Amino acid sequence: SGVEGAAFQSRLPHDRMTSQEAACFPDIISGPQQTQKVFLFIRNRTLQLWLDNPKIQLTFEATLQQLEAPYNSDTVLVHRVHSYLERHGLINFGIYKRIKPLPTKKTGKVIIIGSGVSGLAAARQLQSFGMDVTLLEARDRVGGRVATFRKGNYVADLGAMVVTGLGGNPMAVVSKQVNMELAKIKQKCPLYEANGQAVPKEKDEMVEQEFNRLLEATSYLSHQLDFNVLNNKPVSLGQALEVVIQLQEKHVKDEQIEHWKKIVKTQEELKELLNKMVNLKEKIKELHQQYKEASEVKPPRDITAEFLVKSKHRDLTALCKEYDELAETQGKLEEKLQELEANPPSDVYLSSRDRQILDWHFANLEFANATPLSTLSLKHWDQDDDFEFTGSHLTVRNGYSCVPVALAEGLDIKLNTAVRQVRYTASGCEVIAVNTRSTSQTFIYKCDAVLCTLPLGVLKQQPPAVQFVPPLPEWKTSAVQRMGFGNLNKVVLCFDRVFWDPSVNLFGHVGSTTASRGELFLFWNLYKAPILLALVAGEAAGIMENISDDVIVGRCLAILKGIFGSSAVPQPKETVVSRWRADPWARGSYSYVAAGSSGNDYDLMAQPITPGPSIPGAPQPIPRLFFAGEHTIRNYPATVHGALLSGLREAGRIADQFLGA
Amino acid sequence: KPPKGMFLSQEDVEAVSANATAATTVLRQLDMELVSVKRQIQNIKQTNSALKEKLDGGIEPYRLPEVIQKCNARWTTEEQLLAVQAIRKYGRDFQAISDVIGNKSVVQVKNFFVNYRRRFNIDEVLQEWEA
Ligand SMILES: Cc1cc2nc3c(=O)[nH]c(=O)nc-3n(C[C@H](O)[C@H](O)[C@H](O)COP(=O)(O)OP(=O)(O)OC[C@H]3O[C@@H](n4cnc5c(N)ncnc54)[C@H](O)[C@@H]3O)c2cc1C
Ligand SMILES: Cc1ccc(-c2ncc(OCC3CCNCC3)cc2-c2ccc(C#N)cc2)cc1
Repeated sequence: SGVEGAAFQSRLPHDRMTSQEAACFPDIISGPQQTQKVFLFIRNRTLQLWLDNPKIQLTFEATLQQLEAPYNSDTVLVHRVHSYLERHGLINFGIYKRIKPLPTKKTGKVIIIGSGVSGLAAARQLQSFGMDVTLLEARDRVGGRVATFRKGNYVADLGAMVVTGLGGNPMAVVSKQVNMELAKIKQKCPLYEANGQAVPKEKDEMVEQEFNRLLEATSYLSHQLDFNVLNNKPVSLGQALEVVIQLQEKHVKDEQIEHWKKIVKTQEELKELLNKMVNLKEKIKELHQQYKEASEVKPPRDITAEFLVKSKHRDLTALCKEYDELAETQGKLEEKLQELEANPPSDVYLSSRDRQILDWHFANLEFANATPLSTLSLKHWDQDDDFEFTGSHLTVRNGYSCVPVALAEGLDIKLNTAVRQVRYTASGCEVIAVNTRSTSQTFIYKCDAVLCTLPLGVLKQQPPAVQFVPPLPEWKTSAVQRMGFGNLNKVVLCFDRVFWDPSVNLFGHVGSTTASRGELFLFWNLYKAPILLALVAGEAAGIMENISDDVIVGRCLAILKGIFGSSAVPQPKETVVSRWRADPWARGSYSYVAAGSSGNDYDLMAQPITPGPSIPGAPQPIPRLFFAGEHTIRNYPATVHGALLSGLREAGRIADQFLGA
Repeated sequence: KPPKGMFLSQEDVEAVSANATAATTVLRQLDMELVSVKRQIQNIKQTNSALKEKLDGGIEPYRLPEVIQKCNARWTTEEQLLAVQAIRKYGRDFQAISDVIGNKSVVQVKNFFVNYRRRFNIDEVLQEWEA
């Protein structure tokens, strides 16, 4: 349906009110089931009208005229719903034309640290809501971890690059507003081993499926066998995979021992049979000689002598019958041995060539999770997976910077302003910052409220890059230490001519050792001008940063020349190498559910901080220090959309505080 | 509920994770158990290969030709005397005795038992067999 789809695109159940809706409409959720449906239809239909055209502000007046009877009869109900959606950023968010020009009477002062997407989105909302908002950005540009390299015809994102489906993604709304150009990714990914020859089909698939099996194996290991703690430390996805593999190697050896033990069992029966036949043959040989001697007492003989011949003859053919039976038994034993000698179970679980291609799939996983698998929480690493968007993953062909730039239009941003100290008290807040170009120039910003979108890497820093006065409470810092902030990097290679396969967007480089598996493991074609990106993941990420650009581009051209031939790989006209862990305004790439952590930690991060009373005995102050950013959104971490949502969230929360709901 | 061809017993997991060096000890132990089974095979193959060489020749130099004798119901003084000696040697074995005489069915022989029981001291003869 279309009304139902609007709910799904708003990441909302269509036939049920949410906890957040319960909070604002508790008369209705505790009320009769009929009014619940009316509420629900108004909510879904308002979402639909906004979604059906996100380039214009959807006003309450507009919404009411568009409702049919009887839903437009309780106008106060419609008005509550419309304001609810507006406040929480479900409608009229991103970049739209305003019908009502913004009122000049601004209320409240908010200082926003960082103009990443989380910071930018919050700012735009707070401005929409009529507050005074100023952003402080340490870098000389907007966008934070969304960072597009541009030089001549060449365009290539050093930061975010993928929209992980449009079904339920707010970036689907944004992209209608910003008219950015999205493009699908062809799934075919030929892997070339270090020799530069490709991996044949039989083996690429045999291993990818084995990799997928080993994953599910750890999940069973996790959920069904309660194997989440080992020697008082939390088990990691890495250790689980290692244990799973060892168990497959164990079981392969088990099958061999069972199989060769069927052979000794049968050979030993044969040994006993042969012994019976050899002792029977000697007994027969002796008996025949006796019959021969008795048979040569030529007649006429008396009856005992006749008995002896006839007797021996009987005894002899009896034993020959026994022997013939034993040798028919020997036939059917000797062929059971030819049977087992021809169905020997699998020789090895994985070969060194195999285990290397396996390592490639691990690197691929290490890449999209931006951390070594030894660090992912076995129990909780995939928890954000229940909220995958639907539809194809897309890339931004024209450069993802188009979004944060468009978002910054009309906002008051102070670039080259590194915050050093955040002071929050009962009466308000002071943010101290310096000019990054000239750190002797000091700036004091007084404000009602501070919204912090500092990267989790930055909060993690020791010694601190930003000091909080007073210090963040333990429950917040401890979550900061617990969570994982990871790392990936790219090498942009700009050539003048395409030498790769144009109908192929991905191909891989298989590392020769488990350790080197993340080192330049994937090559990515996706832009109009001839550009290959080269990805670095896992334990390789951190190590590659202490290597010079020229050497890295050497390792790249070396790998490529192995695949396409020395005669076909020209020198790049322009190159760029990201080093995200060393970027002091990032201190890594994005968060990851570290072992020993959980998604509850992501919630702790979003909890605002409330100072204590200036004067003692004074009423409970209001919260003053707020937090957004991809590390603050449980169900959608480590993405642009998660950041955007987190900013939308805090803006709603701050407005509810300082303007009233 | 493990995936197909994955092998994950609660027992084996604890046996591999109980110790820092446990998995390599579990796996190298199985290795040194498979090596000893394989040489046990080799030993038996060669012991057997030696026995098969002794059986070269079958029993064919020793099989007699199978004479058929049309069964007759008339008991000769000769055939009677064979029957006693057959009882002396073979006991209650009606098949063997039928074979030794050559022309008396198993039934005729069992009949011979009670028929001539009194006259040939067939009770006494069966006692002598049990020596
Ligand atoms: C290499 C890479 C690739 C990615 N690819 C994708 C992708 O394909 N798809 C996806 O959905 N997500 C992707 N992400 C994640 C996504 O880019 C981030 O989660 C999100 O964009 C971060 O936004 P944020 O607003 O929370 O923080 P940031 O954008 O990091 O913004 C925080 C801002 O604070 C500034 N700052 C730091 N210290 C100070 C200070 N002392 N004073 C003032 N300002 C300061 C920083 O300079 C920055 O502008 C990627 C991330 C990385 C690193
Ligand atoms: C060819 C290809 C395409 C898509 C992905 C991918 N899929 C999914 C993703 O989910 C986000 C994760 C956040 C952490 N918890 C798990 C989900 C991210 C990524 C991704 C994309 C680009 C970059 C870069 N540079 C890094 C990661 C990778 C490779």
